[PDB]
Amino acid sequence: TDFYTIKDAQADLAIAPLNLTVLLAPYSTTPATTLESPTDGSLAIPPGYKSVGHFEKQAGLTLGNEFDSKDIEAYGEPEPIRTIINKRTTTFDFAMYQNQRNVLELIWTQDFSNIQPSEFGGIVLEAPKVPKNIYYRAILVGMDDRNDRPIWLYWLMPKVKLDKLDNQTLNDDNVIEYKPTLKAFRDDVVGYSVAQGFAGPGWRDLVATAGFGEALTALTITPGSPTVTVATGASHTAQLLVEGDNGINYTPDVVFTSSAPDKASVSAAGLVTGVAAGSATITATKGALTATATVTVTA
Amino acid sequence: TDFYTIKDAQADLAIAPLNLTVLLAPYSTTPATTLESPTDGSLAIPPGYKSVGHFEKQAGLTLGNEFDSKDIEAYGEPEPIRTIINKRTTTFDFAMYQNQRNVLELIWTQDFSNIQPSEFGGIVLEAPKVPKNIYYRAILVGMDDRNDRPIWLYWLMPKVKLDKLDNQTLNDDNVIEYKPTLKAFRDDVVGYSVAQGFAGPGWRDLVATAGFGEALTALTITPGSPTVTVATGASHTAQLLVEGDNGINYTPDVVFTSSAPDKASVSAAGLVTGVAAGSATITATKGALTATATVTVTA
Amino acid sequence: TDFYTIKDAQADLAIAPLNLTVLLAPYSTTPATTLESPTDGSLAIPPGYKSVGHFEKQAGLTLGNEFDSKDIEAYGEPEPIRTIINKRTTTFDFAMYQNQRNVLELIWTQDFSNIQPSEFGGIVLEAPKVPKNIYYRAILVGMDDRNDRPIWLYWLMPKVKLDKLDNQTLNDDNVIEYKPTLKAFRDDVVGYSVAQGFAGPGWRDLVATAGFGEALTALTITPGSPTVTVATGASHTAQLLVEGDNGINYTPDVVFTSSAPDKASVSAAGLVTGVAAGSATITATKGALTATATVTVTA
Amino acid sequence: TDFYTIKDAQADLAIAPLNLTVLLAPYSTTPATTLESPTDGSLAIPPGYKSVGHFEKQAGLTLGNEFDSKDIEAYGEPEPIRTIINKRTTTFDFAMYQN
Repeated sequence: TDFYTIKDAQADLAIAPLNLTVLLAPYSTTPATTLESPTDGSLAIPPGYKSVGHFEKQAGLTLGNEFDSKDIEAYGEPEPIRTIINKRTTTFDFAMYQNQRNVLELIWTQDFSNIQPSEFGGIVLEAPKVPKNIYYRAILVGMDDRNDRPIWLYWLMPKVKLDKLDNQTLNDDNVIEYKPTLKAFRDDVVGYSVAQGFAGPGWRDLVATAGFGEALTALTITPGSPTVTVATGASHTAQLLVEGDNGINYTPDVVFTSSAPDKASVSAAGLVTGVAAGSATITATKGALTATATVTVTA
Repeated sequence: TDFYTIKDAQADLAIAPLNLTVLLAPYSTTPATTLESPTDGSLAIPPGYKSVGHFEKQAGLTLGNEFDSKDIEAYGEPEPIRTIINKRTTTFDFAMYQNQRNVLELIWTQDFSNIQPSEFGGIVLEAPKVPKNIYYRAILVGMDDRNDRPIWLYWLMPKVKLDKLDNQTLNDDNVIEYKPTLKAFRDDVVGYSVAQGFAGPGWRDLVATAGFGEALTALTITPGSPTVTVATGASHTAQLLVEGDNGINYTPDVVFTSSAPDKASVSAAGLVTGVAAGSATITATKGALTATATVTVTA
Repeated sequence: TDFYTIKDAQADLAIAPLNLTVLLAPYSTTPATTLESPTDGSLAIPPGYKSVGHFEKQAGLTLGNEFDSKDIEAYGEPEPIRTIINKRTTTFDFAMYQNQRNVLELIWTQDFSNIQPSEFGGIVLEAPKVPKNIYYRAILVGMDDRNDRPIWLYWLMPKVKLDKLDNQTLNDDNVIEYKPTLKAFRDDVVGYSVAQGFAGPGWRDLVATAGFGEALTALTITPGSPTVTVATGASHTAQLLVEGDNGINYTPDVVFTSSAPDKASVSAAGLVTGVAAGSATITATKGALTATATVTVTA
Repeated sequence: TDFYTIKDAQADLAIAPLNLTVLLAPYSTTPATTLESPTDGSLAIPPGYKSVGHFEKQAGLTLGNEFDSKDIEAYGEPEPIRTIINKRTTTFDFAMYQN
């Protein structure tokens, strides 16, 4: 065995967040559990999460993790017999550009929902008497677009608080930047402080390679031998679902073909409509893996 | 024999009270004899023991022990011929944060059960003209969570009394702390002043190593070969019970398998349900030890 | 039952005296029974109590409690058979900045009410040839401001006397501080030496959880179904009253709505004003609980 | 009213010390009160002040001001109730050439 086989390097698993956005929601909003829609796996932001818009490219977004642990030392032991990690402090910071309501609320620790614009649109936002402890739910979601198969990777922080505010420098040749450092706290209802997740059509290809689940070996068409009506109606169409050995829906990834197009009409998605009564064979093929089903059309 | 073998140090026997809570009950309550539930060994607190809530981390909780002894000295004997130890005084102190009824009753040596809030919820707690002699029942129970197998170690004090009250300091940036020093007395009906106890799955793992009882050398299935009915009914399900030689129930620790899943269905809890008639072998494996039972299912 | 449920820790019951003030009144003043105004529950200080002003933050205010007890010991009993607690001495000390009349009177144990300033406003305060035994009535009231719902917690001492005076240091970079230690005695008329009390909307929120009285389970509209006249007059307006099962007035906490605004107009205070004749339904909602009343307006 | 009228910027009021000199005098000399001659407003150095001559251009002449103050904090007040500024120390440094 040579060195390269042992190394087993997969350049595809390296994910570059080509686009990124941060969505903040008030603490009353139900925290998000996953960003994948149950319908078709598309990106689905839960209601109440509103983005903070553009932020500075050069600084980007910085995530920091810090451990605070106490080690128990016994006599004669060079290394501790037991170490106690109290917490894992997670923070993240960025540099927003936009002077919208939520950004100013975040930086001023105040609720400006009651602020009403004056007769000419002018507003005045007063800093509170003492800073308030306001908690938000944060979704940091980024898209890596490769071969038109995006990978959406996101950080879910169900409870964050404004921990630090950097210095604000005003220049005549630059826009105003707000640079807060937000600390993520533990949330009891969901049981985690920060969660990292992946989703998207691009990630579905790399699920097996990354080591989550089992490698795809066989393809199976879940609807077996369906009967479709020639006449128009609610039961005139039947939707096919293709699955794998590891339990992942591979329908968007497979290619649908019909042996007899007139008897049954199949699309790329997998819908089956029986134009003419008879027997047809619908085959879903992805790579070298093939699944076949038979459709009977009765008028 | 090298030095390490002689030392025979077990780093798993070091228990750190990662979480700690103090529960106080009125003297009329029946004192707790153990915090282990006889049903399944889980942490069960007798009714009437109400917790005091949060308390200061930095101060922590301090246990103190003192001995009062008199030495009988004889002529020509450099050391005493007999030592009469009159009493072992046990005390403990901590700094509570919460301003609830039991805490204020404890610090004020008064019963506030008759205090009713005013029309708008306000209350006034008048200190008694003379401090009262009030006794409580105390439980100091702490959880050490290691690899999701908690160890609950507790101190039971069937008769405690407020002995001292530290100076209280009001600061504009610090919460109000009540710091009582409670002295444990002897309770005649139960027979002790303080009792230290251990419980939990982690202690069940470490009970044999710690030197209490004998080590676990073999397993035994007490139900042996039971009978189970296919038809639904009260006797349709039979619960197994794995026991150790040292008399400790090791059912949660062992792993249950069934030779023929159709004949007899067994779960992690060990319950046998006869889906189909036939003879099956139930195997409970823990570590390198194995127990076997035969279950026959009759239709 | 897991450990957290047994602990049952309420972080909202921790009260931090964000602001604090000490009010001293001459012994002839009627002692304060409570700081809660019976009219609306707001903070109401009885007349004659004049505040001492600012005092040092770093030193803060220190409250100390001491017990004077004697133990009766019998033959063969390691612990005392009876403890006779003679008294509970309470003291409190702080460091005032302001050179008011009352502060200097307190530190000098003299009555300066007859001191008249000279032609240009100068005064001279001669210490008495022998210190006097002067008693005051003291209120130590602090406010914790959380989400604009203050909690006022106070200590009432109906009879205090200057017990100690710390060393006074003069520095060119420090104001002059008077640091007295006042001991609270027993007032025969009210029957106590120190009384701790709580009030405010925040306490009304937390009074049920703290264990005083019973919890709020249902609401009630005590006025029931009132009548209001369209014509202007004394009886034209009728004030509603929302009450809880535990006997606490929850009118500020509930939200008032009117089914038909024209028939009956109700504000946040709950006052029903009959603009137009007709039947309207007034709904008071608090959390998940709701109370309903019917108001009929006759022209 | 537009922004530039409100700003009211006067470029002439910006003074650049094109030439500089430092004159030291012994403590017995009567201190100067003003450098304007009463006769015609010309620059008039009082007697006893002798210049130190050339000094380094790149280093320039650095003036520094430092306040030392103590703030009195009361209970419940986030901001001090009184600030006692003890002193405003002034220093200046330069790199002389002449021996």
